Amino acid sequence: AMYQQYSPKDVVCSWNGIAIEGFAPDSFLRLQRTSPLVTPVVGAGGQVALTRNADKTGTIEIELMQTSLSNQMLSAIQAKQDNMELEEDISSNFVIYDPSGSVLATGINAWLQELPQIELGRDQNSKTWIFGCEKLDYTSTIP
Amino acid sequence: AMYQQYSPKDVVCSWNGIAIEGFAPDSFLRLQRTSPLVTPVVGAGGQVALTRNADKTGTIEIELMQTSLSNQMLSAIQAKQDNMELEEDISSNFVIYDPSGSVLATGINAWLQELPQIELGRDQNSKTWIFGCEKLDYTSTIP
Amino acid sequence: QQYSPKDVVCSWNGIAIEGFAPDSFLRLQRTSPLVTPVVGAGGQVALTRNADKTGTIEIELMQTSLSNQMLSAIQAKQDNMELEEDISSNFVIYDPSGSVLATGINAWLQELPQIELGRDQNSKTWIFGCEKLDYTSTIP
Amino acid sequence: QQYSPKDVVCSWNGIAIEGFAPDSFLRLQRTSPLVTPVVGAGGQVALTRNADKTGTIEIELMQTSLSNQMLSAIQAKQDNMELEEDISSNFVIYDPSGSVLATGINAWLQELPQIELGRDQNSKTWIFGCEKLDYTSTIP
Amino acid sequence: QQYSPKDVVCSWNGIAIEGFAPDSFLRLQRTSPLVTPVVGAGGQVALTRNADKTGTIEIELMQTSLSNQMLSAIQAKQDNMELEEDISSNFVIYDPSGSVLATGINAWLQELPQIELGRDQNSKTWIFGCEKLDYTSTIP
Amino acid sequence: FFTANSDVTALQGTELASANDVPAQLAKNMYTRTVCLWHHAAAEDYPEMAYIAYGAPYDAGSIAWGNAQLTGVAASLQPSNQRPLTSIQKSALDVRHCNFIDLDGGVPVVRRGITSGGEWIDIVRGVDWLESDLKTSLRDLLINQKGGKITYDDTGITRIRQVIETSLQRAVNRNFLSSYTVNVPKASQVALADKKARILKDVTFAGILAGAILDVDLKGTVAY
Amino acid sequence: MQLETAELEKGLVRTLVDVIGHRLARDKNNRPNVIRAYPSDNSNDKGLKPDQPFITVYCQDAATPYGWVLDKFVEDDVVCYRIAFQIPVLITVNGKGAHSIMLELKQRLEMSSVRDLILEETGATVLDTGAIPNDYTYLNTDFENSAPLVVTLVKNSVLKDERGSIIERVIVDGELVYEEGQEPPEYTIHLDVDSK
Amino acid sequence: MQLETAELEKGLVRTLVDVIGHRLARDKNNRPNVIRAYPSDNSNDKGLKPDQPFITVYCQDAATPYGWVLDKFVEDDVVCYRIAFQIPVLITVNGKGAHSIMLELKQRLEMSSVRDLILEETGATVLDTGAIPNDYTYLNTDFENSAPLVVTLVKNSVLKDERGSIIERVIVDGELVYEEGQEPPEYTIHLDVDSK
Repeated sequence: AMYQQYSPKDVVCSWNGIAIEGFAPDSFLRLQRTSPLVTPVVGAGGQVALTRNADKTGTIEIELMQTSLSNQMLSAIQAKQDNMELEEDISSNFVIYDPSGSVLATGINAWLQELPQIELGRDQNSKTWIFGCEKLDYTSTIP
Repeated sequence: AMYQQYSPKDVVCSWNGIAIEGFAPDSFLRLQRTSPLVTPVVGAGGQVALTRNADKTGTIEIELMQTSLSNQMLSAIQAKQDNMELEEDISSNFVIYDPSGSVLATGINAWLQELPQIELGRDQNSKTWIFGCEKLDYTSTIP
Repeated sequence: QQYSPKDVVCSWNGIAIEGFAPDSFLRLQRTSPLVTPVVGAGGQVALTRNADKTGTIEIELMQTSLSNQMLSAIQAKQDNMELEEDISSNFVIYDPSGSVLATGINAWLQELPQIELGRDQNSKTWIFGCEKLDYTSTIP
Repeated sequence: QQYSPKDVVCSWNGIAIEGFAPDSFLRLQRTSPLVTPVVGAGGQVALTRNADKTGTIEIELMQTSLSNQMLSAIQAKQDNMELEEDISSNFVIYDPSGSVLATGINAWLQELPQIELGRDQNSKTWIFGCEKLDYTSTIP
Repeated sequence: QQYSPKDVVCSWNGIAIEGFAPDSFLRLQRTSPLVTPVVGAGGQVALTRNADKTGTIEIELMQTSLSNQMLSAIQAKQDNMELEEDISSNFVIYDPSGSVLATGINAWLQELPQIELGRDQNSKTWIFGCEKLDYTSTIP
Repeated sequence: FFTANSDVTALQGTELASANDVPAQLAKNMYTRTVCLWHHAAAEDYPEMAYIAYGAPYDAGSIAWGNAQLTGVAASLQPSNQRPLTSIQKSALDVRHCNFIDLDGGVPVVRRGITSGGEWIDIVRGVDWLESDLKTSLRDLLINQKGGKITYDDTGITRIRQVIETSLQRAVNRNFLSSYTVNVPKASQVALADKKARILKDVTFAGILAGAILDVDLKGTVAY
Repeated sequence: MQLETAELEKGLVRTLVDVIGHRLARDKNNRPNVIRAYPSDNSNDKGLKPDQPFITVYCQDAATPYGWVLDKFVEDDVVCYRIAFQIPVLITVNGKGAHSIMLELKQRLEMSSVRDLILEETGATVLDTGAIPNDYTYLNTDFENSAPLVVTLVKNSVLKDERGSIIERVIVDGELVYEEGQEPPEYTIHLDVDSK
Repeated sequence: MQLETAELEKGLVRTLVDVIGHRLARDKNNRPNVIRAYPSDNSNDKGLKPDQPFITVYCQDAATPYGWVLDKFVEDDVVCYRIAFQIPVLITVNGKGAHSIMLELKQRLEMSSVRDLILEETGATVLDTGAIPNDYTYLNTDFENSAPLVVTLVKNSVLKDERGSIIERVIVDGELVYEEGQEPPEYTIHLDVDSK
């Protein structure tokens, strides 16, 4: 038996109501929790106790092409959010759709964190955007 | 559909009224904000709060050819500014023109920061100049 | 019908191209394979379906063929245009025998021909790129 | 019996394939070797049995062979299907002389053929992958 | 008109060059391609228009051709000049049949010829660079 | 042809056969190139010109005309009591293929944006732009003679295929279409009567529209 | 211009009279002795061997190593074709000192001039020129010195296709559909474009 | 369509009468002189040499460089085979100005037209066309000018296998076993599938 095939063409990301398109040639998405699930502590006598970290935040990094049109939409949205008052909400769920089931996680109350470094040369350099999330859930189909 | 094409030939930079020309073979321009937009803080119980950094400065690095004539103009301008009194202004907007829309940012009240390291050998070594800016704006055409 | 080299017609940018070299006057090739298999340490196999579908089209003409002037003139015009205007055009190839069932969706001129001036008349190679090298079929 | 090139039959996806090129119209090859020996500084030897058993199948056809249309049509259909549905099918080769005793367990089309339009009719090369290239034997 | 190897004329630095080798006595080639495509993971395509337009010009002459002395003498003079003075000059090629429509804007001598003294008279290869290898056309 | 209407009789009835107001007559004749907007103030004012400016600034075929927001144009109101039109009255306009300024939760919007023939505006506008681009490209060959005149063998017909295909691909780039096909007659099968008339027939194509979304339907449940 | 070897031979013969006529013998009309090979007239008459030294011109064959068709274009409503040809020709000198005359003929065909006169008469360009052997054939009594040479030429020929025609009107039909095979099409576009 | 050189030669002969018939001589019936090589009738009668200029058509051989079998299919219940063939043909002009006529014949076989008429008559496509020499053969009394040419053709031939048959019913049997060679099988599956 062989597992399901992976197709980059059928991956769609969305955030704040817009669709993010124009993935870079390679490594166009990354997901990562901040802290580990458990932090063991070992005494001098060899006994062991387990700490269960409550931190569950995460970071989602997405890398787009140099001239992708989605770079303009993100810039406009970020410009809008700089003038909003502190009592208005700026976070929205980050949704990834992937029929191959290779990506398991989704972002709850994600926010834009860093702007992309801009570089120019003979070739084209990808632009990296970084987002945070209050809880980076991991989900899967029931075994 | 395919995005707009990138042409290095049609990129023009200007600062202090002079035009900077003679880009190096590769990686001739870089832009970067100093601090990230948001700095999340997580408590022991998993609750999350967001800090919004007010720092918006940046750095613009431009790399020119070894014998480019623009190296002389920058040296002359820098020599002029060393003798000016502290109450005279030394900052000017850094303007990048790019019809392909790959560069989104511009420098507000930019100043010269570092001189280029000079190296010689069998081949030609590029010279790197570094500028600061009070605010590295990000702008785009309305989606 | 059956293949014959005198029926092949190539059209790009609205013009027709003739004066092909005696042999090997056309070539087509995709850039990447359809599928890239991955094999784990345990022998299991999973498949990756590449989204890449670009390709290259190489066409050879005689040194004195009139089509050389047309392509050089077209290339010269595109060097004096702003980035707003487009340069792509469908590259259409027709062959009654059905030996070459393909067409370039958005084809752009890529490389200028190399020139050699040996004893006898030589050939010139023009290379075009395309966004999607389609392989069609004559059967439903 | 004895080998003759007119008895080889290849079948994939339920269709039959004919119009083979005059020579070198079929090739088989495993990806990895059966065993990878390791030699230490002292001359001792230990063996690693690779779990990899995939392979490649290359088949050449004439440019105007009707089988080219069938494969192009099959490939076109698979580009408009969801990932849930499968694309693999056993590649079966029959030869009465027993020269080629092999079959691809789960074979998938991998690469499209290169096209050349020289003086005379040329060939088209189709490449298939397989999850397990089995080498069978006619002797218990 | 039609191509003939007896009509090609090359001129550089004000002098004329003759005594070409029997075959392959001239070659032209750009350094970089016109366009470098980039394909993302999703299959989208964007084009980069290279600003590079330099080129190389290779010319072969007989070992005893008088033009060899002229080029050596020109090269020797340029070794005893200050950097203020220039060394570039347009390289102009004329051909009535229009097979080679190109010219080097600012051409500089780049490499000295290799020398071999086998049985029969051999050839000498001179290589020139240029700032802009222009490809002209005879059609508006 | 953009026009407004303020006849109160258009708000009554739901059978197109019985209706006799101006919008009803337009829908009866299946006029696909006429757009009618119902608005009480359409007697001395001209709200239509506002609707034209909504989509005119942008390129053809890549814009949906429904759900449009107009600045300064009030919602359609009943002349009798200045109340927004009820659901019954809106349905009366629907069977007449007449637009109106519906109300969201406090935001007026021209909802459907369909012509009197039942065809979406962006379909009509896109077809006209495509039919003008094709004419310009072909006239470059027939009249301007780029690359010389066209011969009546397979060489000339392939050139006609290339120009037509290029224009259709331009439509796909705008997201107006999603695919297409082109068919041309073989040069060895065209009757030798057309060859003397210098006329080429039997050139056809087909396209697949992209589509868009304007409405949504949703259902859900809540439980412990 | 059409390619006909009968005219190429005549042009070469006329050119050689001026180019190398001073070294040859002369007939009763004072014309240098240059002739076409296998002379004959009225379908059975046979020419006599001229007085030495003289020259003979004979076209060997014609080939198309440069593809099959060079250009296809429309010049007037009639369609046209252009084809590239190559024609090797054989020139021989018979007499005494044939090699000494062939050498000078070689050294003149390579000049910037002469190559212009050849193109003025025949409308063809000289492409190559082979080596010259030094032959002796016994005949009867005495040997005869001879010196053949091969000069290849290149020419373009144009012909008129009187069966061709041009397209001056196009009629186009189209349809649009949400889904493939939608029997009643959503929209139909009909177009007609005239040359005028 | 079946491949028969006897028909290819006839089709070429009929086509040439219209293509190049205006340059040739004509017989008592006003027909241009084009004939097949080695004329004969009634197994011993021999044809006479026509009046010049004339043309001769002779098929050299036939080969299958493109594999051995191209297609195998079922058209009606009878099985069918398709095979690709290549046929070089030799056309010669005899008379005066043979080269001048062969050149024009070459320049017409390359047109978009003419190649359609050849396919209309013979149902074959022109693949290549070789060079034209300029030959002279002494015969008796006077030399004869000749100009041969080789035109290669390509055609597909189909034949009917009257001994073949098709499968319209299949009977299948199977077994299942926990271990290899389990003499009493765990389960047996019997299946039968008809075409109808």
